[PDB]
Amino acid sequence: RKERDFHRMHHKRVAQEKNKLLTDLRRLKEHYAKYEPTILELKKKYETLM
Amino acid sequence: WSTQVFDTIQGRLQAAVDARDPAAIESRLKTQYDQYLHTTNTKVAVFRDVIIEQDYNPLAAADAAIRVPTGDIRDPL
Amino acid sequence: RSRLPVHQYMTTAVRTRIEPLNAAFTATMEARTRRLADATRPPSWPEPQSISV
Amino acid sequence: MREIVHIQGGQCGNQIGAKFWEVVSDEHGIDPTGTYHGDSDLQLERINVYFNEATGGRYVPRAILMDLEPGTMDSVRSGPYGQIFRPDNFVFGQTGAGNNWAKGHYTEGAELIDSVLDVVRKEAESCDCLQGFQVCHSLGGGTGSGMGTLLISKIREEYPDRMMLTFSVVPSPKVSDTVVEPYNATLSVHQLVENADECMVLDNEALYDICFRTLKLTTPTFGDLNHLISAVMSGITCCLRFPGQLNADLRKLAVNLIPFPRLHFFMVGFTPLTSRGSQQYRALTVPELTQQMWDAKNMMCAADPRHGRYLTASALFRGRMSTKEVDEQMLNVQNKNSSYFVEWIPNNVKSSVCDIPPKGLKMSATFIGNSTAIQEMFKRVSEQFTAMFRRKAFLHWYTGEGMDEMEFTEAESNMNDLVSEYQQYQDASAE
Amino acid sequence: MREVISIHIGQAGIQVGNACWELYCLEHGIQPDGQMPDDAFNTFFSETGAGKHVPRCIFLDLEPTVVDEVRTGTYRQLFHPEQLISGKEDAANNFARGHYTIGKEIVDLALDRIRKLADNCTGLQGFLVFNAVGGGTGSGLGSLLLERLSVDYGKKSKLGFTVYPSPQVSTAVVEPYNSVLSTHSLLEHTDVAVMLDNEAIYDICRRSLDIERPTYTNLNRLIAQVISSLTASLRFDGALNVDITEFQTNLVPYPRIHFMLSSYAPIISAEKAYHEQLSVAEITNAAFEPASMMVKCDPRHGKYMACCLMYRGDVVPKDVNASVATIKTKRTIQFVDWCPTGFKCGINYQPPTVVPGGDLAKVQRAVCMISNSTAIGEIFSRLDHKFDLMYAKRAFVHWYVGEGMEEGEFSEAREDLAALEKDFEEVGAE
Amino acid sequence: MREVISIHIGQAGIQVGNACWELYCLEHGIQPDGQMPDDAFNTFFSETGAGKHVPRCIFLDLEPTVVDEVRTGTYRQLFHPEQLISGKEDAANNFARGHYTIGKEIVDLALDRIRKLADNCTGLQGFLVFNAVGGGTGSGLGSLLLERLSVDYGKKSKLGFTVYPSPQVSTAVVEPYNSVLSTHSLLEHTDVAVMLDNEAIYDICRRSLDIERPTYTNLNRLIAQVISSLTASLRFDGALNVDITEFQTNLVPYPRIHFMLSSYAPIISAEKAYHEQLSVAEITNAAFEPASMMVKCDPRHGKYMACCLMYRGDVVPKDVNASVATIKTKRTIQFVDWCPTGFKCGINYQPPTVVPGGDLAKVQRAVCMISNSTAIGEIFSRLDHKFDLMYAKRAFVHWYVGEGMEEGEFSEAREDLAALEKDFEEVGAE
Ligand SMILES: Nc1nc2c(ncn2[C@@H]2O[C@H](COP(=O)(O)OP(=O)(O)OP(=O)(O)O)[C@@H](O)[C@H]2O)c(=O)[nH]1
Ligand SMILES: Nc1nc2c(ncn2[C@@H]2O[C@H](COP(=O)(O)OP(=O)(O)OP(=O)(O)O)[C@@H](O)[C@H]2O)c(=O)[nH]1
Ligand SMILES: Nc1nc2c(ncn2[C@@H]2O[C@H](COP(=O)(O)OP(=O)(O)O)[C@@H](O)[C@H]2O)c(=O)[nH]1
Repeated sequence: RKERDFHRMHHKRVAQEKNKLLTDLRRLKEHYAKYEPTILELKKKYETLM
Repeated sequence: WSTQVFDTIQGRLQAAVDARDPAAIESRLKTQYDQYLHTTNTKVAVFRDVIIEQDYNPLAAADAAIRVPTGDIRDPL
Repeated sequence: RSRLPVHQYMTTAVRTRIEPLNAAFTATMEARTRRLADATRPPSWPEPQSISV
Repeated sequence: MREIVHIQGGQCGNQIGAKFWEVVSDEHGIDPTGTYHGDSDLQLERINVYFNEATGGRYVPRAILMDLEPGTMDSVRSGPYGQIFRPDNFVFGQTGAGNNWAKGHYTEGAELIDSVLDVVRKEAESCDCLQGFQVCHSLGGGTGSGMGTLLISKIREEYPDRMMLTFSVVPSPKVSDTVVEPYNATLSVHQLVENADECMVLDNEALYDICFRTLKLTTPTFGDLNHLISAVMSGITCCLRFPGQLNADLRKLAVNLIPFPRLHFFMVGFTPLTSRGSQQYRALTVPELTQQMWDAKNMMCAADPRHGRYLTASALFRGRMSTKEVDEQMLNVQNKNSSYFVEWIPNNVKSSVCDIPPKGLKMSATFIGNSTAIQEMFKRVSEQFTAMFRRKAFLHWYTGEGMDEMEFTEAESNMNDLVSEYQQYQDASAE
Repeated sequence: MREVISIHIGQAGIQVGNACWELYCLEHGIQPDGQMPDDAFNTFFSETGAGKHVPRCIFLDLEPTVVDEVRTGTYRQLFHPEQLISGKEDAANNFARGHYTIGKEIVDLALDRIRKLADNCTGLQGFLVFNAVGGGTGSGLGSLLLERLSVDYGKKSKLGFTVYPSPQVSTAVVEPYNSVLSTHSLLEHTDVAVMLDNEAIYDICRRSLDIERPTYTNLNRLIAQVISSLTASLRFDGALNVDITEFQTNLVPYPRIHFMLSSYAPIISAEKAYHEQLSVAEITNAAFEPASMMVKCDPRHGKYMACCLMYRGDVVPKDVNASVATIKTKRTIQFVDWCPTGFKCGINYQPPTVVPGGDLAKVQRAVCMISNSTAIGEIFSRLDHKFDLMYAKRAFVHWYVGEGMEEGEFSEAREDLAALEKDFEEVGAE
Repeated sequence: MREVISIHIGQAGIQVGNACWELYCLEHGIQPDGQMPDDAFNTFFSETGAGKHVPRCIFLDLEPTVVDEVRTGTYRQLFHPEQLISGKEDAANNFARGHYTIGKEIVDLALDRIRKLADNCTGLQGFLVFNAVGGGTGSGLGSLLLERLSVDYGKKSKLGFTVYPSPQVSTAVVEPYNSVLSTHSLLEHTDVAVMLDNEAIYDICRRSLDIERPTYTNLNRLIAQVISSLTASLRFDGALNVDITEFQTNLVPYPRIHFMLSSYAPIISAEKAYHEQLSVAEITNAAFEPASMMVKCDPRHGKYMACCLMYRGDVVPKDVNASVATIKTKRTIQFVDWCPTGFKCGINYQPPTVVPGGDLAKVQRAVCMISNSTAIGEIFSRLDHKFDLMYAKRAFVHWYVGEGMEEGEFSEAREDLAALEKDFEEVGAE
């Protein structure tokens, strides 16, 4: 039981850290999907200019 | 959670509420309420937590209630 | 017997007040109607079986 | 220059926040009209932490009031310090949430949350540097808990790095006010675990017990409990506002307190809480304040620390004291009560000192303890939630507000997992 | 902002409305002429160009006598002349007459005026329907109006303060008939139905008020005090504010189980006043006494599901908490296993105003305890055999058939009440 | 904090309680209306918010006349109207009537009011039950009430100040019968029973007060003074404070033996007052004189087991100890061999107040001696043959049988009283 509890908390804390990384990844992805349409619009203006 | 706890408890509630005949329920509640009516009409006053539990014992109604046992829970685990 | 469960019976007033409860009541009615069809269907007559030697 | 955005939610939260702003204005020498009348340079030195300077000499609190019914903030505005707040910060609906977390989080909070976040963003962008947000509210209520969790989630999405501090009034163990308190608390704890970085747990009955056993009051209205909570809320952040011999900001407290992120629930206490009768009979010494601080009755939380184990404990003192005295006293406390302290953490004490005590008191001390005792409180909330949820009593309203019945299972599972964390780190052995 | 529309149907409805509106006028300072010498009246009154306050109420009746009593009485200049709606022929204690043949045009006009009243309200907490279960006007017309309101208005919370037949004493013969019919009608249309029994109120007047000769005016005064205590949180601020919409959320464990006992405390005359402490704990115990209940039903028979307390006056959250803790620890009062809290306490800073000429005394504390309990199925068991005993012989069935009813309708109503009995047994069960 | 619940059952109980409450009101300054122009009254009164003080008392009787005399007299605004409980048919000196047929509803209501009274008391020192052993109301109803109190309240100290039939003089015929019944009933319920005899109190009034025409009012005034002296330690502070719970442990040697002789001193008229020194030693000797006993029982026949003395006024422990030492050295006063101390002395700084219109003089010192002695078995010996002389012919037995008695009940009462005699002889013997 002692060994089981030790491995339980190691596994759980690792899983929690993985979930935190996933949330951070979501945040950055949203933050830069905000920027991407500006690049697309500049591309359209560039093409029209040529 | 549904199947382990709620389905089990509702299934045990049924086949007990269903088993109880409506006529028996009516007769039981009638005996109780007529006992209360008789003690109200005879005695000058009616008090809770003061009854003599001899002429009128209302708690028998609570005794004659469906009891359902318990199994196991998955959410609490 | 086969009375509709207490927690699932939405009165007309509650159904009018809360649309999702009305939808849940309609869904439960549909489910109870569906439950009869499976019982009424004769579950016998399994598929023809080919054995081989 | 490290600002804090205050938010009040629900009736209980709004009352407590109004009391807190009254206390802060008293500390900074701000009259209810906003003009400074404190006669102290230190008071205006860091007034920007809580207030902004208006067109004149008036100072407007950086507070945002939320409600779904107008009566509570009408009373707040009619109160002694109702005119300091900016009117644009009063965001109200028209139909109050009938103690329905589903109504306050999904149906009626959805439309008002846009205005709430707009005002919050307006207040946050004005800040040069933002320490974070503090939300004062009560678990076990519809609009309070619902809008608090919704706004906390929104602010967490917007400002992930900024500090989030919560003062949640958990429903009391013994005498409960509303029927659906376990439901509301179970739904709110799930959100608070995930979103709020730092959370204080408070109980009306624990406050009553402390006000009858320490303060020995006769007829304590809700105002007295709000005053005690306001004192704790001031003392937690007095280091930001006043120079300290050993200062500690909110992030420092969080770093030194939180061993693992999900175990961020803390019980708080304020010292010295002395009865009117024994004011002369007690002597203000650091050992006295420490002895009162480590008493189980001094906790504003129902869970008694004795059953659990202290994971961590911070003590923010205020006043002219010897850091040697403070450190020796708290080390002595740890050595004496080592059984009640977690073994695999060599020092469970985060002691901080500020040089400015609250008015009237020569010195004071606020205590913030992260102990495994709150496990029993969450266990009790579960013992009520399961009792109602096994029969789905009172559940049809929440089902009808557009939240799935599986969400209750989610919330109970998450809270029980938190209980498991507290128990296992209570019984965890070194090596 | 917090408007509530009041409807009074039948003689009993109109006569309890007289007391209710007298009580509200006395509470808000509104003179009977219509005007008073902030905005606390908006829940019940809308102010007009002259400054006159008109109540948001509708007095509906198929009999002209009861309404003409109001048209001639002291409250002739207060109510709106078209708000007082009078029929031509009485329902004659016939549910069919009041629901099928006579009531149609009257209820159409009623919906017209109700729409006019609702268009005068920014918000609308809901409806307060005051009728008499046990009479054609009260049962049939009230049921029809509730049906129409549920159809059109939708989400408005309809609270029906129904007066049900007393167990042994009664004044009508077809009272079980139309009571069962109206119970079937409002089992699905009202949101919270409050039970009242004249025999229980008579016993309350006989013992607590020491009135050996109680009458309808006395009964209606107690009922009006109960309703005003219920609505006090809408009009006056206080600690733990309580709301019309949250009556449901804190009180109705399941939509079927929405019939509610009511009990007022203290019920004491002037001579017996200022003679006892009348503390919060004592008045709460009195409210949970079986005698204080306004329905002839022993609470000890069943188990309480929920109890909402409305305190008025100098009440502190400690006092209410300690009183409720003592009540919970008390062994006689039994609650269900599935509702560990089962309590909704709400205090108001406005003490109950006393109607001059009444018997109730000026008490600085008052409690209105409204309880959802499974014991109430017992009075339903009484009416369920009072019905079927006559229904076996089909006594007075031709009277109901003549105005467009069927034997199937009586059977369906009685079967629905039997289903309600089964429901009460199940919810009391674990 | 030191509340004591007073019960007055039967005509004699109510009539001595009239004097008791007059004495208490005069002692505390409480005007008869109810309110007075710290917290020493809490033992006997609970004060209301308006300032009116209501006694924690209950006047129980099956006859309307005695209670209506209180309802009409000067103390009509003091007592609680519902506390005054009146029956319809008198017990007719029938124990069975007062205990089995008429008394049931009355004792039910009595327990209800007793519960309400005790719920208003933080602490509860005990009960003071005043009845007259020898009448259907006092005996039967008092026994039933005591049994119910023992069942529900349990360990609370019940002090029964019973008035027993005099040896030769009497006013009833079946008085030995119902006296034996009541003695059997209360042998197992009351914790401390105090014996009083009308003949002895009449002799006291004749010799000491020089009243050649003593009456019930004077007897009740004497009893009231005795009880006030007994309770003075609860309300007024003084050296050697004595408690009701202390009474049982310092006075009752064995559970069966709990009957006590009572004697007050001095009993002197104003004319004879200030004509003797009335020192502590002299008043103690007077209290120990056989003539001063309020029971027709010569203490010289038996041996004292315990003597609790309550001193009121200017009494110093040196004087009380010198007086008690002289008493112990006196050969006439004989104590049992197994109780060498046998003395429970207590002093109080509040002198006994004088009732205007009474015969007692204002004496700065007073002694109330309550003694447990084996001589009291003599009165039991008298009633045991007064019972059996009638019982051999079964006189008046059919009357008791008519309300549900059997010969077995009378036999059991007689056997239990014989057992009490045997216990008295056993404890008296070495
Ligand atoms: N508590 C109370 N009940 C009343 C009062 N007035 C009438 N009732 C009850 O109301 C019932 C009948 O009311 P209604 O149906 O409105 O009588 P109505 O106005 O002639 O109309 P119909 O009888 O239906 O034709 C009776 O059984 C009474 O018990 C009252 O003032 N107070
Ligand atoms: N000390 C004292 N004893 C009294 C007084 N009045 C009556 N008694 C005694 O009380 C005895 C009977 O009392 P009760 O039983 O109460 O008389 P009651 O009220 O008519 O009731 P019943 O006789 O049983 O019907 C009589 O035998 C008297 O000796 C009194 O004023 N003082
Ligand atoms: N300390 C304190 N607690 C309160 C106050 N008012 C209400 N509460 C408690 O807060 C709990 C939750 O109520 P709340 O969430 O504000 O209700 P809501 O606004 O409708 O959501 C209730 O159970 C009350 O007991 C107050 O002024 N001070």
